[PDB]
Amino acid sequence: INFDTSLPTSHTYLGADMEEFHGRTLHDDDSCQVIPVLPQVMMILIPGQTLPLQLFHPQEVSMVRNLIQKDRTFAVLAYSNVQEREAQFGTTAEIYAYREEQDFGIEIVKVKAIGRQRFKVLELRTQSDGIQQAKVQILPECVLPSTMSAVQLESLNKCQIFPSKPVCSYKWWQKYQKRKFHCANLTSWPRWLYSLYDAETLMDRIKKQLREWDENLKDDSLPSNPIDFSYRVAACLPIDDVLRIQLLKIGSAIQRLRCELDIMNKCTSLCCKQCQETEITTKNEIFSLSLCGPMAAYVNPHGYVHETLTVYKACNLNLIGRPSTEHSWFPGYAWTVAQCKICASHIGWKFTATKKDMSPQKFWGLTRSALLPTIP
Amino acid sequence: SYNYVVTAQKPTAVNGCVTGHFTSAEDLNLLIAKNTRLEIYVVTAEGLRPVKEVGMYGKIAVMELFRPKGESKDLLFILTAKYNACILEYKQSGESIDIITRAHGNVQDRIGRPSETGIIGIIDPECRMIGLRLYDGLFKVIPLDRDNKELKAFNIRLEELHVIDVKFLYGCQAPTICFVYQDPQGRHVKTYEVSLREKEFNKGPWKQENVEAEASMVIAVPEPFGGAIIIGQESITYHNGDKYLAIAPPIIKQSTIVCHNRVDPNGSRYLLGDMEGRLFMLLLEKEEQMDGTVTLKDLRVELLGETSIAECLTYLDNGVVFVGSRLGDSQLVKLNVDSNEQGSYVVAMETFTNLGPIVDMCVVDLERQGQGQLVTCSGAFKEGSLRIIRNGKLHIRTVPLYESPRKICYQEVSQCFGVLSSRIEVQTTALRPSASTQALSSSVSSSKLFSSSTAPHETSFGEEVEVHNLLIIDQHTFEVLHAHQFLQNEYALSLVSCKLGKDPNTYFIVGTAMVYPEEAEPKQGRIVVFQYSDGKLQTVAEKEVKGAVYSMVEFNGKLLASINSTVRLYEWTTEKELRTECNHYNNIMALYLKTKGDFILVGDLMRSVLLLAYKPMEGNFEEIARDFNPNWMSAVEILDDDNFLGAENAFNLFVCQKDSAATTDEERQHLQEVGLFHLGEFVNVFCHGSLVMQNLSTPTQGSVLFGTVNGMIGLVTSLSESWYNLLLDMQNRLNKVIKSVGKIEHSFWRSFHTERKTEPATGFIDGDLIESFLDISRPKMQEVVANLQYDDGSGMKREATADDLIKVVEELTRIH
Amino acid sequence: MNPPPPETSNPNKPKRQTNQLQYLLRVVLKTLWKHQFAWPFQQPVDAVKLNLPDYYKIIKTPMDMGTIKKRLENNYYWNAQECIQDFNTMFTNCYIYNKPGDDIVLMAEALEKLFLQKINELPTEE
Ligand SMILES: Cc1sc2c(c1C)C(c1ccc(Cl)cc1)=N[C@@H](CC(=O)NCCCCCCCCC(=O)N[C@@H](C)C(=O)N[C@H]1CC(=O)NC1=O)c1nnc(C)n1-2
Ligand SMILES: [Zn+2]
Repeated sequence: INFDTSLPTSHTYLGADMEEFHGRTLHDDDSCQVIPVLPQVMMILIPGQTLPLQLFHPQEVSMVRNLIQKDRTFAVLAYSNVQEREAQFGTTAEIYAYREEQDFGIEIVKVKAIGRQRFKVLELRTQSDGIQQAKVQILPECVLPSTMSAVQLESLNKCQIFPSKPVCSYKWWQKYQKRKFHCANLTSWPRWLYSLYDAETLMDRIKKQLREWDENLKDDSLPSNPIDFSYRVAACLPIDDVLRIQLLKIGSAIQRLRCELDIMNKCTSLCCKQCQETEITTKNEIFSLSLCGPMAAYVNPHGYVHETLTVYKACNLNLIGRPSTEHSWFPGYAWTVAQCKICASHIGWKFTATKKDMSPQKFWGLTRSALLPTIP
Repeated sequence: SYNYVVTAQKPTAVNGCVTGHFTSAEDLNLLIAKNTRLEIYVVTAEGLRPVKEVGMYGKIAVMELFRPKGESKDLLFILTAKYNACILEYKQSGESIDIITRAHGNVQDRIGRPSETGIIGIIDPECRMIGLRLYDGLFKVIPLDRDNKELKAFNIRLEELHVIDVKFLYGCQAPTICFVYQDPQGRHVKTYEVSLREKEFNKGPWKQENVEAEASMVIAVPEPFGGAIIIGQESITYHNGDKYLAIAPPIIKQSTIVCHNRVDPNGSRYLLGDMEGRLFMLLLEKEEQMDGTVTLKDLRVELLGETSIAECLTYLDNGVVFVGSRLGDSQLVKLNVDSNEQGSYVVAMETFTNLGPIVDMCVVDLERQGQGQLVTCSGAFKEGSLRIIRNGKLHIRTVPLYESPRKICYQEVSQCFGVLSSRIEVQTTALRPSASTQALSSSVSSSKLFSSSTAPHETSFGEEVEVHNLLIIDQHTFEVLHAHQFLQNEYALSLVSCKLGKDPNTYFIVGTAMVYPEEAEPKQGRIVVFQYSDGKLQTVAEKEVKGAVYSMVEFNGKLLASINSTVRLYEWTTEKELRTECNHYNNIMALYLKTKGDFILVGDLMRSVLLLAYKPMEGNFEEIARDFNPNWMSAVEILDDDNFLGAENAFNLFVCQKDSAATTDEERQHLQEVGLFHLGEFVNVFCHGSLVMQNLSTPTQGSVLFGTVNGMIGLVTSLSESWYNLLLDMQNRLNKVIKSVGKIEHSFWRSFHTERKTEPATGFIDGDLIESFLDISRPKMQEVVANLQYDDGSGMKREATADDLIKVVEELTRIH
Repeated sequence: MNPPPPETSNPNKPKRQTNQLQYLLRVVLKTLWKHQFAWPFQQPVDAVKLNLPDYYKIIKTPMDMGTIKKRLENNYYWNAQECIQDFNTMFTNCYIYNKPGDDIVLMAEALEKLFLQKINELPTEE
């Protein structure tokens, strides 16, 4: 069948009953705010992305339980400059789903949170017992008006709006370019130059590569905003840790859009990070079983966050146990552990179907921090 | 850094025109708006008679005439591009002409996204309110009584967010509008009713329809007929109550009607103008149905003739029509009852010069004397030309080209000019005799490096293709001596004239990009070297490049060319070749390259200024500093070794700086902004030079010139700190004395404005306001100069006298 | 390589039935067997197929709940104490061989908490 892809976005392995939140808090741009830091979380969070949590420690439990009273936002430092708990930037995460558990005398808190705003770290103080605060300044977002708004002819304003986009396509975009950038003869640069800095034309060029991975992609499943599109594209690119802080340092979507277009025509073969020479997959086998793209952050029974990438095929692995259907990330499949057949490192899992006629009958899921995106 | 900005040639493009009884109840007037300049005429049998000319602190966006009940003559309502509104009245006392303001105020919402179809402003035919469409999903209404002297308005919500055009309607008891909007269904025409007491839209007098998909223009027919006329792209329709009349004129299928005017007061006739400079007449046929009723019965259109590419129109009297234009020259034409031999009903009477849009220029000296001459590339399409501005009141000369000139440069040795041009051809067949075609010698490039392996092979029917050219124009007769046609699908973005290595020859060097309709980025390019000798042109050598050559500079006997992100530096060898020397890979595309000494300035269209340096012994490039700030930037220039000047979005100017004595290396790699200014226009090219006599300059250190889209030409020169302080004091003192029209504040006009921030101007001194120091009366000068100190010691010349300052300003004016 | 498995059915070992051995079989063993983390602890580590040739140089006394199950059904144990020590042996092997925070160590720890909760109510010998 089809495997409703809204399933993995809900994180039903954590549970079903959770308190939910609606009220919102956004701080002003370029103001200084003091926000607590959640320890032991080692990951780069982008605005709009989802991060699931499972907490056990008494300091991590008493903090999140006083976030719930005040504004529900903590701070996620990238931590990935290199290491050593020193970062220059990070993202605020706001809590929206909250569940409080109990075990053999131990308090467990389950939380779902979403990334909100980027900031730059100013001061980092370890206060009281194990909770690091952070002075922070909110980085602004820049919305650039279109290039031809400055030189538009007043008598040509009426003909700006075009008829609705048709559901062939080669003709419409040429007609789109000729009319929108008509007032390019009043300047020194040709028509095709202003299309290289056009928000629409840059979002459309990236689309013509995302739908090639898995071919049930629809427009309404993908943002029409330049900002939300760029942030959501940044969160599914199988790129190194270095490039992520590079995309988070850009304050304009257009440069983020242009940068993503260059990171997409270079990375082909993903290899074992420890061996650096053994091939696991390529970019031909990537596909999206979730509404959030081919890559999302999941959580462990013990609290170990993994960002998993789904692929059709993988090679150079061997199988350890037997399929285990409990606490599966993709409902309807059982996972058996996969390890690099030459260094026995933990690469990922293999998912097999439960119902004997499902969308695929098998696929592999690979953790981000175990693969080296190399160059063939 | 300190600078001084003044304008040499006032803007020449026309963006609006109205007619009516403004100066007095009897005489007919013609009011013209040229960006920030307003001109008032009086129409006579012979022609136009200028009566008044005023400057406004802003770009005029809406200009209308109206007469409330109880007034002798019309009043003028104006709205600038910073949303500043006013009501102005003409007053004539003795021989003095001054425009009186009677109500003003800023109408801007604190939060809101400006619309996509621009600012729209309309007035009720009974003069009861004003309707403005600034932001999407709102409508602004201003009561129009005598008390509203601050222009207090309110907003009324709309359920349609894509209003294209809106007009008030004639012959309705309550104010009625009629607008075309677009929803996912399509384009529909609706109507509303505006209540002053309720401040909300009521139900429309007649019912909504399904108009043509490309409807764009709404015309409100006067009282006898009533209703509205909708003009689209394929049909013209009339709407009133239940009556519906539509025609499909086949002669208007070629171009798009974009402007109109009413000839007869009763709406019998209408003028129409398209993109490509054609004039139409739209007639309305009346019927009487025995019941004292006048009803429209049919519509027809006629082809009057051909004029310039028109932005505005206005019928004055007796067949005299003013054609306001932006891409060419404005005209006064006459309409004939009988067509001429060619069939035109249009006979040109006058012509008004217009230098915009200036896309390139160069400063040269054609007499070897002191005074220099400026040669620009003006106009577009069939209006393209060359303008040779000479200081002489400027004395402009025109050389028609019937093409689009792009680049210009001068070879002193060959006594010729180099021009990059482009003519539009339909699939090929030319549309008109261009300057490139009517050339003595011709040469078509032979394609050996281009096998055209990458091509769509989708040559359609009647599609438009651009053909580029290099034109050799003599410097005495200005005739075209040669024409070189570039290959198919080939652009031409850069041009330089120089000599390299140890050759005594002087060459022409051109960089091209082989664009294709499919790939969004070019992957091939060419660099070609031309030598024009004894009336013949030749291709000495060419070097194919992987990418697009965006810029070219001569770097101390070497060719510094930008190829996408690379800043590759070339060499000229004995065997007449180009050999690579250095590279510098970047994260940006280098569109703008400026050179001074050994430093190289690199920029992209998003205002990412970069600074490099050449290391001779190592033979490599190293970065010195960088400043990145996302915005739209037009052009850059190098002022000194440390300062860099550029023009950014929303018609602004900015200057950076470099600090060489910085304490650490963090601030030795950063550029500090030191100047911000709202110029008011769109700069497109910068050049070093001057038009005045060379020399024989205390407030002058370099004389950089620039040219704009509206055809305005300005001058910026560096300055000393003492004089900058002096001029800042002068401006602050003069603003209190000068009474601006519309009561606009000068600080608001010059404040650096964008969609995000608005900071006051710093580092720039406006020479236009200072030059006005001489027009004012002597008591005004005394008031401005009173309590001021200006000298070198001796009590600062005691109380600084007015005579010292008037001499100072005269010396300042001497630079242009 | 994997060693031969622990022996089953040794006639020389004495035995009897007691309520504690019955409780250890019918309640405890089935309870642990029915756990999400039980599955790795149900048969000898098969070091050939799992390619772990160093396991049995360190681990000289393999043990698992499958083996214990056969012992109980075949009445191998003499008393409850022997079995409590065997279960603790299973836990100790896991903590000795693996490293703190490893998944398998958390799984063993989870099992041991419930084991201790259950052993707290071992019935008095009848
Ligand atoms: C037949 C026997 S005997 C036996 C073993 C087997 C298979 C095991 C064995 C190991 C682990 C587990 Cl677990 C079970 C059994 N190992 C050998 C020794 C050995 O080779 N060690 C190297 C292990 C390298 C890979 C570890 C990957 C862990 C991450 C993970 O896979 N973690 C899970 C929880 C996860 O994250 N799951 C996701 C997927 C999802 O959908 N949702 C989720 O939460 C061993 N040592 N002692 C015994 C007994 N054995
Ligand atoms: Zn490996």
